[PDB]
Amino acid sequence: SEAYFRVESGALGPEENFLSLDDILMSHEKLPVRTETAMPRLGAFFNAVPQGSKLELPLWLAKGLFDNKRRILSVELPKIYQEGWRTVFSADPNVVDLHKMGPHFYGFGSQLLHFDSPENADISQSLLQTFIGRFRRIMDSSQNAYNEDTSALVARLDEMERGLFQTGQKGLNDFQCWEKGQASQITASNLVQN
Amino acid sequence: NVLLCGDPGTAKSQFLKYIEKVSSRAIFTTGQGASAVGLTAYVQRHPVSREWTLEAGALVLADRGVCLIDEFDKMNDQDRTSIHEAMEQQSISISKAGIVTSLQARCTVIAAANPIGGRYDPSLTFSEN
Amino acid sequence: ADEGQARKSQLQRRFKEFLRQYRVGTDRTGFTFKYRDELKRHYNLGEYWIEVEMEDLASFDEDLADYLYKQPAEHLQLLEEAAKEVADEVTRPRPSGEEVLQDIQVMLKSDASPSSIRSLKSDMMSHLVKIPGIIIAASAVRAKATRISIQCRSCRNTLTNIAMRPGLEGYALPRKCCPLDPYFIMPDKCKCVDFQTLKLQELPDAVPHGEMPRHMQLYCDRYLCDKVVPGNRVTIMGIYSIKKFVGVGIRSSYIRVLGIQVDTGAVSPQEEEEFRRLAALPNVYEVISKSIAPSIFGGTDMKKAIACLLFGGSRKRLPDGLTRRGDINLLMLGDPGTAKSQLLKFVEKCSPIGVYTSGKGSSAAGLTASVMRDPSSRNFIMEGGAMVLADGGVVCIDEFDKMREDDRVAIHEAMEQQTISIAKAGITTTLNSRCSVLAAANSVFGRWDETKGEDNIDFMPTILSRFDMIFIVKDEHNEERDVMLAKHVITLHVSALTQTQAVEGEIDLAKLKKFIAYCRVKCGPRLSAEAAEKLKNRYIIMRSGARQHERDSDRRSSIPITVRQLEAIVRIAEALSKMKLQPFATEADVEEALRLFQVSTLDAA
Amino acid sequence: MDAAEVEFLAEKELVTIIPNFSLDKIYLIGGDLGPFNPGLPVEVPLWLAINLKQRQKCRLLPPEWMDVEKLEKMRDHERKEETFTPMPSPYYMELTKLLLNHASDNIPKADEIRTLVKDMWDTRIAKLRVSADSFVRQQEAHAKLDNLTLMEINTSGTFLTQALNHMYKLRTNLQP
Amino acid sequence: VELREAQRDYLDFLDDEEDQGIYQSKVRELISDNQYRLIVNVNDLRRKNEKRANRLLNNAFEELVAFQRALKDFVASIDATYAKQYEEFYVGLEGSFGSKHVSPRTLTSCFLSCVVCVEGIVTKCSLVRPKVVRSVHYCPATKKTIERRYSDLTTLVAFPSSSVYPTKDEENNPLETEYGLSVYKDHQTITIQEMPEKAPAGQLPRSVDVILDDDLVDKAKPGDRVQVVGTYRCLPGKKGGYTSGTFRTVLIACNVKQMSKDIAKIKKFSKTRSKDIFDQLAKSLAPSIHGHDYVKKAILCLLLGGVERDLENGSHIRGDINILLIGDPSVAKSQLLRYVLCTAPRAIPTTGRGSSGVGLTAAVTTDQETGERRLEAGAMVLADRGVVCIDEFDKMSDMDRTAIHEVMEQGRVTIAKAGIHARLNARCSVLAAANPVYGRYDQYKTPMENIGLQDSLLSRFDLLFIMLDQMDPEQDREISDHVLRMHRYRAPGEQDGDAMPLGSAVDILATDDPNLHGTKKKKEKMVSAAFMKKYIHVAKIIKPVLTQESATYIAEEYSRLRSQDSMSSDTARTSPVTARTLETLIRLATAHAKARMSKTVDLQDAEEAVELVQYAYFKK
Amino acid sequence: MFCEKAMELIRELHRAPEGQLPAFNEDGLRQVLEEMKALYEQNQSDVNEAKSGGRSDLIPTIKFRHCSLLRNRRCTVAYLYDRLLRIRALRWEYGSVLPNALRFHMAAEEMEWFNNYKRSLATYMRSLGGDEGLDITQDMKPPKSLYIEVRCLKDYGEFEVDDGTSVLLKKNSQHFLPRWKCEQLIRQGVLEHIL
Ligand SMILES: Nc1ncnc2c1ncn2[C@@H]1O[C@H](COP(=O)(O)OP(=O)(O)NP(=O)(O)O)[C@@H](O)[C@H]1O
Ligand SMILES: Nc1ncnc2c1ncn2[C@@H]1O[C@H](COP(=O)(O)OP(=O)(O)NP(=O)(O)O)[C@@H](O)[C@H]1O
Ligand SMILES: Nc1ncnc2c1ncn2[C@@H]1O[C@H](COP(=O)(O)OP(=O)(O)NP(=O)(O)O)[C@@H](O)[C@H]1O
Ligand SMILES: [Mg+2]
Ligand SMILES: [Mg+2]
Ligand SMILES: [Mg+2]
Ligand SMILES: [Zn+2]
Repeated sequence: SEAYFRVESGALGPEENFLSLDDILMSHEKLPVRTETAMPRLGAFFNAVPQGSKLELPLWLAKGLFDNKRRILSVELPKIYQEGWRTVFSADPNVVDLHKMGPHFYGFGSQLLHFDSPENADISQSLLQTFIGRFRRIMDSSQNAYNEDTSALVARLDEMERGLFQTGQKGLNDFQCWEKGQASQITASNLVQN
Repeated sequence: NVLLCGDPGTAKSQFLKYIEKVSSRAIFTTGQGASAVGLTAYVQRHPVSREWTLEAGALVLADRGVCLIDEFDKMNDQDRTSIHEAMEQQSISISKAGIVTSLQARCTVIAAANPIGGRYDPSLTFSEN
Repeated sequence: ADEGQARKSQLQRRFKEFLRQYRVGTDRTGFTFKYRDELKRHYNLGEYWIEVEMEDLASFDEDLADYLYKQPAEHLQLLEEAAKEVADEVTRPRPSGEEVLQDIQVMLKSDASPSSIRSLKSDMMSHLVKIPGIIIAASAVRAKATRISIQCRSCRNTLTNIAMRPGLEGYALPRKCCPLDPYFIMPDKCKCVDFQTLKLQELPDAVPHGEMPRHMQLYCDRYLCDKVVPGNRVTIMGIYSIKKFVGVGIRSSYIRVLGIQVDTGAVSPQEEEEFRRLAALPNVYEVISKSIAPSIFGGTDMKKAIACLLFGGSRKRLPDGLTRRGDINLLMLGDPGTAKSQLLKFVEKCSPIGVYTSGKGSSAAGLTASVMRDPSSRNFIMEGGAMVLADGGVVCIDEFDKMREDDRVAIHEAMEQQTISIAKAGITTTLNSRCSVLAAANSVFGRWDETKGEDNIDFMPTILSRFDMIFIVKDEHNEERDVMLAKHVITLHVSALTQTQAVEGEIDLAKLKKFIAYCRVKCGPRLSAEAAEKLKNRYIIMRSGARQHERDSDRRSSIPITVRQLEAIVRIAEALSKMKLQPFATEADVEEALRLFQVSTLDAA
Repeated sequence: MDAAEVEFLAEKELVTIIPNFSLDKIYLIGGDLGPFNPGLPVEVPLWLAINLKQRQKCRLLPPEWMDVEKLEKMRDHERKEETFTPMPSPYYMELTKLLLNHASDNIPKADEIRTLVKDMWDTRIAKLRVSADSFVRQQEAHAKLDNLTLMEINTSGTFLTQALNHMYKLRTNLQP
Repeated sequence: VELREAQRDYLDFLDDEEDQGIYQSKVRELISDNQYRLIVNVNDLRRKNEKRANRLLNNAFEELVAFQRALKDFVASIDATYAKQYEEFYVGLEGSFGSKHVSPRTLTSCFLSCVVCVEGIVTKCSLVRPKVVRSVHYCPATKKTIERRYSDLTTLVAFPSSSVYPTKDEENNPLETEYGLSVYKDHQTITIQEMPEKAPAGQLPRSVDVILDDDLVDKAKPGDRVQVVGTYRCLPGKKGGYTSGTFRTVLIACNVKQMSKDIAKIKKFSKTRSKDIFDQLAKSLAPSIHGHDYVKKAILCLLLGGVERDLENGSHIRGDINILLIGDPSVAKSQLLRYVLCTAPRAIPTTGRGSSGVGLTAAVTTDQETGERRLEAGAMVLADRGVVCIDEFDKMSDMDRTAIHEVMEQGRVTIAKAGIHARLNARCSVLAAANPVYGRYDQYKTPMENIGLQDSLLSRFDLLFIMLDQMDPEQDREISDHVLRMHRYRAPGEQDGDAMPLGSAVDILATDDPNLHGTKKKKEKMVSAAFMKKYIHVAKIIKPVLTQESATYIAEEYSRLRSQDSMSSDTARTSPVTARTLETLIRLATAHAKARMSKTVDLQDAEEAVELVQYAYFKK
Repeated sequence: MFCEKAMELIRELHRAPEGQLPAFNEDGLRQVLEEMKALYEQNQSDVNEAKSGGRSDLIPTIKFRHCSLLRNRRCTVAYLYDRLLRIRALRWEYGSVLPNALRFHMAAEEMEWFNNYKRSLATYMRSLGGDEGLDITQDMKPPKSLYIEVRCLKDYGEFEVDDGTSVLLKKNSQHFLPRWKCEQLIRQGVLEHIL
């Protein structure tokens, strides 16, 4: 029915959604870079920022400054997307804590491909295989954790996987309410709290 | 709880002995003969196991009887202050040698004492002597 | 015998049909197959256990419930096998890597009134028993074989998948294949489960007068391992039985546990909604303060301090690895007969983890930790004192002034650093003591004597600095307060018969306990920037006042004012915010923290 | 789509009732019904059947497939097969819930019928779980689910479709 | 019968000559180094054969004997004679093991027969003893030699052989043992304990027994934080004709890594780029603690240390620096100790009331592998070539400080207990913290009465600092600002309203995956903690030497300090200046030279060292 | 970094997934607009300096401030639009006249948008048929019964059932009425559907 629905996240696509709060928060996360030419007047922030300076700045700003000729700055991957952590994911995707390793792991990784790194293919394959490995546990936990504390199950999941978990939980709760007949009652909305 | 204060030769100890005889589960102790640890509870190496074990003191052995403390003024302070928890909260809480537990001490304490200098002087209040 | 196998198969089929057919609900609303769905969801989650209620089994088939009560050792095996096959037909087909079926542990519980340890006479042997108690010791998890394979040592023939009896009883190896003892047990080709022995002390309410508390050995199996820790209060459902490896025909007894019920952390969503509503309503602080020790007239600021202690601040690990304690330490010096001991006895009951100790009844080793020789192994082992037993909770040290100085010295590391560093008997470790110390004490001269001033306190400055808040709760005589207090006391004594009814504008003790646990695990606040600025300025003014008072007296004050007091105000404000589940402490939260600390600082003027 | 809406579609299925009232043919927009003669069977949509049973105006008759022998055969066939088997009705779970919750008195051996329908439901949801896992593991582009019912698809399909959208975008993010 | 397929898989994996040559190169390195276990990365095994990697981690014993036989075949193909020179070639596994990364607490019974990587702290070790694997015997009556292999439940094949040797009858003739032709392997048992901070709430740390064989026996001592990769197994404790189901469990280790022990060119460039890098390091020492600059410099000197001299006459001059902090409540003494415990390699915590003279030095304990009693090292012996932090030092018993006296004075401790009479090495720097008598420092009493310790003990400390809770308003302003800033801080990898989680295991690879200034602030370019750890680890080794100018200035200023004591106030002098103070001056100058990585103690080092001594001796 | 004040608007809305409407962050909106004004003034000064003086090194920082400005715009527009989504859900979940405790959270322009949306929605609903349109806001759940039993939660005024017939909605009184007449009051919480 006509319930409130957030603007959906478009982080996994070629470009993120403009009005998505999730995409905005995802792109806020910082990204290491190396500056290719000195920038005047910005020494107050990191008077000129000298050439060759290492910086960590937001992903939206890195994408804004980044032109494919690599004229202003060079963009480097975060550690969690480099080969060692990709190997960690290859070991067993179920045990890594993607909530602590950036809450928007898949969205940040997908937008990290925009900079045309030589290991873009490796990053993409790592993201795909991580999702494939974690899918079954997400599915079973979401669809079988009925009416209990879901904190331990949902703790290690990134925000995309948390959305999938809530979708599965919503389906489970809907079917259980149907089977026990509670779905037939007409009830006041959540706004009765006011 | 009762406290019998007064001068010598007034049958206070005799009253305590009578209460010992009439009442079941009664015990009697005196002054320096008592100790803090013996009054409340004591931790010992068990004789055959040699592991630490908690054991009942006076106020735990009289857990639903009367503990009689004669010549109460003449105890040591460390011995005398040990009965505070037993006298009001009616438990004896022990945290020793790995034992952390509280025993029941639902005991009525009846005590006898002399004032300062032995003889009670009516010129002073009870708290003053 | 075929007749015996027929009996076992029939009983297994009856248990199977119980698990297949049992329902709860009504036709007016709907039905859910309780144990079918529990089996399916637990197996899909990888839990491989269920919890069959004896009352439900009795309602479905009373004969099965009676058989399981009288002869649980025989029939629980059949019930577990029935649950295994029901899980198979309920869950299959299963994806790749889940083809092999797993064994199911059928725990069970009951609504019946429990028995007691001293009620366990000889006639209760091999029956189901339900007793309460307190766990005082807990073994490390060890592996017990459920099925073994034995290979002949000489000719290398093998006997495989020999079923081991459950519990602490063992199995006799055959003496025929070769030597008199032909066999060894193959360490690879055997299947083992976790097991854990516990010691269950009799409840202090249940000890008869003058007796020491008895204790009973427990055997926990598979998923019952680590379901309970020392200090917890439980109801244990199990099988009273002999161990089966002074006097001759004697056998030691123990309870094979098959159901654990914590009598009082996984909250239900309904309880979480209640806790969120409690955090959301505007007067939750006053509601909590009224809920703390409702039988105690007055002392509202001290109750508020106890609320801040119960909820506690937020632990913080800084970039250099140094950790700041979130726990709040609260001392209550003052006059006798002023409900200090009763407030401690309430906090012990109310805190999610709570340990009550008498200062005079304590020792340095018993408070922090003890090193003792293990009798069965000759090694020196560690034993948790009160501050380790209360880790993640509150220590209530009553009559705190009666401790010897060397024993009060022992808790200095645990009060501030929240660790107990030990170097004794060749074992060297750093235990955790993340706990709050709530202390009660009387004045040096019994009552607080205002003419003598700082001489009323014998505690050192070093230990006084470690207390976040220090109350000098003086008993001030006043006829109006005395009349109202006496009326309250007499009505309280009259109210010992009126069904223990609840009160408006108050949280039940159990609900308050669970709410404290929820807020503790969930919310860690911080200070807002302007609030921190306010606290900074007020700290400078306070320190200047303390310095000038000390200069005017030409004597150092007993109670100091230090950076610990600043951080104490910080964590008090964080506790106030954590009551409301707010990520930040506002200027009003810092104002209430300053007000409470000002009450505790007028008490140091 | 909600389970109540799947029940709403399931309520269109035709069932037979024995009225205890007299009423001539009524011309409904979805199709005329009746005449309703006392004591004689008449076929009506399930919503009207449940409404009349609630109002004590008829006795419901079970469908031909609500039979313990037939349901046991269907259950054993479902457990024996790997693919979803053809079900007796396209809304069998909802039919079972409505008819047994409202007319257990009329329908004999309703406990056995309910338990067998639950067995079939558990088996087929397990098959759907296996199908979803195989889909994601093998990175299939499409699946074939011929004999699934609408309630079975609705129970797990929102999660599965969202997960497959995420998987598709993850495996296609190297398009240039 | 089926393991030839697994052996073929492992031999195919090892023969890396076709594609990358990694593991043929590693086997070649093994041959050249004369070693007999190959270190294999299961990540590479995953990349080449995921199926075999999963089988290896879940079916460990059969897969490992297959892998070892494949390794023996491969090393025979590379070098046959070297393959004959060893009984069998082992394989130790490193890399990422997925869910098998466990602690001693989480290592439950479901992990049996699996490869598991256990992280923890070593509590004890048994003595190394040989273990027979194959004994060779000779028959003089027959001029013939025979052999017998031996196995027990610990071995991978796990059959229990008879313990005794063939003795008086083979061919009904007497045999005798050829010990030289027989082969024995080293055997050791250690106990790995859970990390104490990671236990849940009131639970004490749990532990698991570990068995080391052959070349692994040296690689762990008590106090080490290690990661042990091995196979988890139960040992049936049969009585003979009967057993209880209760079996003890052990971890047969195949690899051990020291996870806390452990490029220099960038350090040697940074010491040139930075100006007086000692000051920057000292300021960046404990960022959370404001002020106490000279104390931080002294702690950095303690961390770096002097150089221990051996004289031609055989006497030695102790190189460690000992620091005693005395001060009021709440002046960060305990926090400075905690920072040193976190930053330094092999820093042992200790507190005055919670320790004993026995536990500080050594205790007689029964080794349950045999029943014989041996010395188990105490705190200061564990701290050898390290630091020991003693909080509440004024609360120790005198009999307990008798132990500390020898350790500080001579760098040893003498023990005479059980069957052993020995001088144990206890060469450690002591960083002690104490409160003055009466809790708070009294300005109206002499320092020797505020300080309750005996003058004999105080002579053993290089530097003694008195630090006071002086309630100056400006100092209070800056301190409170820093404290509230620290309490306001939250980590970037944490949500805006999180309470920090209680400890749980979070290490999921045998080697660290993410492989110099702080970025937030402008003032003075604070150094990061990791770089400081690495720099101190490098700079401790430099070993600089005195110069004529620095020696002359140290001697002149020491003479000034001594002559200044003639008219200095006896009522307020912190400690009497003596030759011990001169030793302190030399050690501090050497430590400053180590900080600069200079290789020559210069006049700058002498100036800073004697400034520090002047402050410590004649300033509050 | 510049953007953090804009991120507080975003974090405010993201911290309430349930769809309830927080108070309008007027001060935060003023601050981010002031920041954009300052950024634009600096950018204009720098860009005209660079172009007039022929100085080329300014162009990276020009792009820096330009991207920062576009970021500020994206954040505030997303904030306003998500607030519009939350407001739009109120017409369907509760009804037309919002309670004053919630109406106090809305901006005046938000009430303007909401009134325009209500007028547009009512116009669309009227235009669906020849006379009286179709009230698609009703029939939110599938219908089960023609009549329902309802219980009055709020002490409330007279409620017309049909013309001269009406029912007094006094608290705890219980009526049996048509579902389509009672649906709006149940959704508003005046009535409780039972059974
Ligand atoms: N009123 C009395 N009637 C009978 N005997 C009495 C009375 N007063 C004292 N006595 C006797 O006095 C003797 C001493 O009694 P005792 O109980 O020891 O006195 P007390 O109060 O304890 N004096 P003291 O021990 O010095 O404090 C006993 O033989 C009593 O019987
Ligand atoms: N304000 C109060 N309201 C209710 N009961 C009170 C109050 N003050 C004292 N009491 C009662 O007085 C008795 C003694 O209380 P208690 O808890 O021992 O206070 P206390 O100050 O700790 N005593 P002490 O150990 O000598 O300092 C108990 O029965 C209390 O309930
Ligand atoms: N200069 C400071 N900067 C930051 N925090 C400080 C400072 N001085 C004290 N503190 C804080 O004060 C608290 C107590 O520190 P602590 O190290 O125990 O003091 P201490 O000198 O050891 N006093 P004590 O343990 O009573 O002898 C800690 O939380 C410190 O972080
Ligand atoms: Mg007498
Ligand atoms: Mg008390
Ligand atoms: Mg300290
Ligand atoms: Zn045999």
